Amino acid sequence: THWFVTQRNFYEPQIITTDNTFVSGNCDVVIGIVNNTVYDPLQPELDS
Amino acid sequence: NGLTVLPPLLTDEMIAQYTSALLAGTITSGWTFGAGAALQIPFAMQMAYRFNGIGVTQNVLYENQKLIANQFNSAIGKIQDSLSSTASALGKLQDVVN
Amino acid sequence: NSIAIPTNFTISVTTEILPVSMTKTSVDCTMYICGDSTECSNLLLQYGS
Amino acid sequence: QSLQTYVTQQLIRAAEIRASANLAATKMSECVLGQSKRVDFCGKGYHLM
Amino acid sequence: NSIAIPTNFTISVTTEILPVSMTKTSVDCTMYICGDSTECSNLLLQYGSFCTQLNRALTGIAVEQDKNTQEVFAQVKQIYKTPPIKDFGGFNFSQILPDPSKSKRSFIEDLLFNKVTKFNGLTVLPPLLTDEMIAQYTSALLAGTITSGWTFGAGAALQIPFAMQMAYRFNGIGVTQNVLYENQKLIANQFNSAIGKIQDSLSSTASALGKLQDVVNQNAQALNTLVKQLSSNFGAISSVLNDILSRLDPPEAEVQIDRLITGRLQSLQTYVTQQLIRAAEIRASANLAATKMSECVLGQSKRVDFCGKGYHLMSFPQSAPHGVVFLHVTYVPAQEKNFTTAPAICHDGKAHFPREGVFVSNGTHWFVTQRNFYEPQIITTDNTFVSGNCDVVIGIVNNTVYDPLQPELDS
Amino acid sequence: YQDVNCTEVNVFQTRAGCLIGAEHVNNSYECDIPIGAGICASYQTSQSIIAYTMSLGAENSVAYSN
Ligand SMILES: *[C@@H]1O[C@H](CO)[C@@H](O[C@@H]2O[C@H](CO)[C@@H](O[C@@H]3O[C@H](CO)[C@@H](O)[C@H](O)[C@@H]3O)[C@H](O)[C@H]2NC(C)=O)[C@H](O)[C@H]1NC(C)=O
Ligand SMILES: *[C@@H]1O[C@H](CO)[C@@H](O[C@@H]2O[C@H](CO)[C@@H](O[C@@H]3O[C@H](CO)[C@@H](O)[C@H](O)[C@@H]3O)[C@H](O)[C@H]2NC(C)=O)[C@H](O)[C@H]1NC(C)=O
Ligand SMILES: *[C@@H]1O[C@H](CO)[C@@H](O[C@@H]2O[C@H](CO)[C@@H](O[C@@H]3O[C@H](CO)[C@@H](O)[C@H](O)[C@@H]3O)[C@H](O)[C@H]2NC(C)=O)[C@H](O)[C@H]1NC(C)=O
Ligand SMILES: *[C@@H]1O[C@H](CO)[C@@H](O[C@@H]2O[C@H](CO)[C@@H](O[C@@H]3O[C@H](CO)[C@@H](O)[C@H](O)[C@@H]3O)[C@H](O)[C@H]2NC(C)=O)[C@H](O)[C@H]1NC(C)=O
Ligand SMILES: *[C@@H]1O[C@H](CO)[C@@H](O[C@@H]2O[C@H](CO)[C@@H](O[C@@H]3O[C@H](CO)[C@@H](O)[C@H](O)[C@@H]3O)[C@H](O)[C@H]2NC(C)=O)[C@H](O)[C@H]1NC(C)=O
Ligand SMILES: *[C@@H]1O[C@H](CO)[C@@H](O)[C@H](O)[C@H]1NC(C)=O
Ligand SMILES: *[C@@H]1O[C@H](CO)[C@@H](O)[C@H](O)[C@H]1NC(C)=O
Ligand SMILES: *[C@@H]1O[C@H](CO)[C@@H](O)[C@H](O)[C@H]1NC(C)=O
Ligand SMILES: *[C@@H]1O[C@H](CO)[C@@H](O)[C@H](O)[C@H]1NC(C)=O
Ligand SMILES: *[C@@H]1O[C@H](CO)[C@@H](O)[C@H](O)[C@H]1NC(C)=O
Repeated sequence: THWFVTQRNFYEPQIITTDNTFVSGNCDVVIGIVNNTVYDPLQPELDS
Repeated sequence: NGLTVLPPLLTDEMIAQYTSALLAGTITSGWTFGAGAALQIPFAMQMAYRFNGIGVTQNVLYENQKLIANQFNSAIGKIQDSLSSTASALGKLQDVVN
Repeated sequence: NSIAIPTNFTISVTTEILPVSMTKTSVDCTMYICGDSTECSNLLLQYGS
Repeated sequence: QSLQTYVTQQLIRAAEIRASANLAATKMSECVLGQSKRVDFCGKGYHLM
Repeated sequence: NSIAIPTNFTISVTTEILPVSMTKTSVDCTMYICGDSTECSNLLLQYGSFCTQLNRALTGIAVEQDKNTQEVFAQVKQIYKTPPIKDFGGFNFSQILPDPSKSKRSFIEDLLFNKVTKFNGLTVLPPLLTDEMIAQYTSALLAGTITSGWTFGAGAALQIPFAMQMAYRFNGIGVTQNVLYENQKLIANQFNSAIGKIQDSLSSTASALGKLQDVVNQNAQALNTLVKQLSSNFGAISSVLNDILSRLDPPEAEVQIDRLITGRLQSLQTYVTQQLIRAAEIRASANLAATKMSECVLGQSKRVDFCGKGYHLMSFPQSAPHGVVFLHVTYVPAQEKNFTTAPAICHDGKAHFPREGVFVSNGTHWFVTQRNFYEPQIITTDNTFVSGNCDVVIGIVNNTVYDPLQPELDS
Repeated sequence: YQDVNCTEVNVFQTRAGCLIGAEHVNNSYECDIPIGAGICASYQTSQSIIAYTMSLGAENSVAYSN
């Protein structure tokens, strides 16, 4: 019901963002990609 | 019958000093006393900087510091019990002597 | 697509034991072979080094 | 010939104790004086100290 | 709540010396026992397979000494050669690289080659590699280590500027790259000076090369003992076969030769037993040396006190008779300050923790620093990560952590 | 013949001993059969056993620059 990133030795689910993730390439080539909604930590600040 | 035993150079008291020094370094100063100059560092912070060395983020230690300390102390208790309970642990050393 | 991620851990103190030294030993090879017999001591010299 | 056999036994054993002592010294240098990242060198598990 | 953090370091060039191969030695066990006496040579047939087995054993040692030497040095496919222009950003290798004025040994390899130091079937075989081919390999290993870092171990060697290679060895001990390039002059001078002190350490005294000289001495001692044992009487009328063969009738000369065969063969067995054991020690030393080659020279080991006593940066091999010398370049901290510290810091009711390094102050305003060289930085949302409410962390302390986005209030 | 001088026995005196039946060569190669003191032998070009001073692989000038 929720997608999270976590450190690989202890379940510490975090909201997925531009900060805890890095971008690569394009959506098509990775065998195993899923959909999601990656959060932008500048977006609430852009609302100012 | 012409057989003799010589004493070791280091006395068992000196061995206990070295194991105490090694240990006191290990406690107070992390790896730093191996890499030349022994520096104090607080023990909770040293353990965070050993959790960080196995890919577990520091906060997992401080947020559990009491639970971790209890598991550690308890495990040391089980060593004293296990070693008091059987001679089968020290098989190697007794085998060398024998 | 399945992964198991640990929610919890244990510290675990495991003992390891290693020998480091035999008992330092020395033998007076002449006293062992000959037991202070002068007649033996002279025969042992023939076996050299 | 018993003396030569005994010295031979002790040499071969002393080489095993040397191999074990160098390993002990290495566990002192890595497991005590540091944190070895060599999986199951410093006890069965991820290694702290 | 106290931490001491180093403000400064020394590079060091801790030397390490390992034996790698005995003198390849073989004994014609029949010439040793019998000296062409046909009567003796025939009596030695009655003892059967021992003589053949002893030669198989010594030949096993002999082939293995070339293998030991090959495992240590032959760790590269191509003989890399240094560029003509020594543009290494200040690091002066001219003592450790080949001196072409000669055998292409380096200057420090010559000190090592200077400082170190019958035929009754006894023979010494030459090594497979000449000491000049060993100096080509130690030059190759070194020229790769200078020009291309670890990469020439991991297949194809890649050029990289030497100061950049050092910055990517500093990062391999958690010292940030800027702590090299901002100190490049000073690090160059320390390394060059330390290389200088090695020449005095090797020139002043022979006692540094004790490990190699023991191996030479033990072989010469064992061989001299083995030859002297031919003169030992073993209960015969003489230790010279011509005496026995001239003074006695064949049945008595045989019984007397049997005492000499027994004594000499028991001596030869004793010697081969010592040599198999000694060669096992040298094999263990060669496999160790081969590993220090593979980890410290071809890489950067993170094994504390494996690659010399400090945080390890790199190592250089130098050939030596029957051995190898490593010049382990190690970082070692050397000046420090006490600081007040906290496991985390708390701001806006939440715990903050340093991404890398440690939190410190000299008792006034909080700074983060890397943990192997004091470099205080203003604490921000970006050098830190949040970890929930302020409470549970034992010995947390307060601050206002800076927001780098704060000035950007334009839209 | 290990250790001897060839006088005492094609032929080629080497640092390892007197070698008989092998043709000396001034080119160099990886060690096919080892002999001693840098000498190695191979079966080679109508073809015969040659002997040569070992090459430790090919050289390479690494294109280093600052
Ligand atoms: C993750 O979500 C995206 C976005 O929904 C999926 O990508 C593509 O999304 C569109 C619209 O939902 C799908 O419809 C088709 O679009 C194409 C033009 O791109 C159009 O020609 C078709 O007539 C139709 O409208 C499209 O099928 C879908 N792509 C694929 C390969 O199916 C994406 O599929 C989601 N990720 C995964 C792993 O499925
Ligand atoms: C990770 O595992 C540990 C145990 O390995 C969990 O912590 C707590 O450990 C104590 C001591 O072993 C457990 O025993 C006792 O519980 C009673 C109440 O049932 C209490 O009165 C005693 O004083 C004693 O503390 C305790 O049950 C256990 N707690 C739980 C909830 O299991 C720890 O919770 C585990 N971590 C996670 C995130 O689940
Ligand atoms: C970190 O440690 C190093 C080494 O101890 C310090 O480097 C340099 O040390 C020398 C004295 O050993 C300083 O003195 C000056 O040397 C020059 C010749 O180079 C001489 O002409 C002067 O009369 C004087 O003796 C030298 O200033 C110093 N280098 C620098 C960059 O200042 C280094 O200072 C230490 N760093 C810190 C921050 O403690
Ligand atoms: C003790 O540690 C603190 C923080 O860990 C050091 O903080 C110093 O704080 C001042 C004011 O925030 C910084 O500005 C400079 O101060 C001097 C003296 O007031 C003034 O002459 C300058 O015009 C400038 O305002 C100062 O840069 C900062 N120091 C550092 C190393 O960043 C403090 O220096 C340490 N020592 C003591 C005795 O407090
Ligand atoms: C770090 O900074 C925070 C925020 O300034 C400090 O927390 C505040 O601490 C005071 C006591 O020094 C709290 O006042 C007490 O609150 C309790 C609430 O149950 C009340 O019963 C007492 O009568 C008293 O009013 C205050 O509420 C608290 N504020 C917040 C926002 O947490 C904290 O003490 C500082 N130091 C450390 C080492 O944490
Ligand atoms: C496994 O997951 C991939 C995800 O794209 C999917 O294409 C595949 O059909 C699945 N296969 C099986 C055997 O579950
Ligand atoms: C740190 O402070 C204590 C204060 O008693 C002092 O004993 C110690 O020598 C200091 N260490 C350094 C490296 O200045
Ligand atoms: C030690 O430090 C803690 C914070 O880490 C502090 O609360 C405590 O008062 C100090 N210890 C003593 C015995 O005062
Ligand atoms: C080989 O022996 C001959 C004997 O006449 C001598 O002239 C020659 O110098 C010797 N050469 C070598 C390389 O030993
Ligand atoms: C090899 O080189 C030597 C010395 O230059 C020369 O005398 C000899 O003829 C050469 N032999 C061959 C087969 O090239």
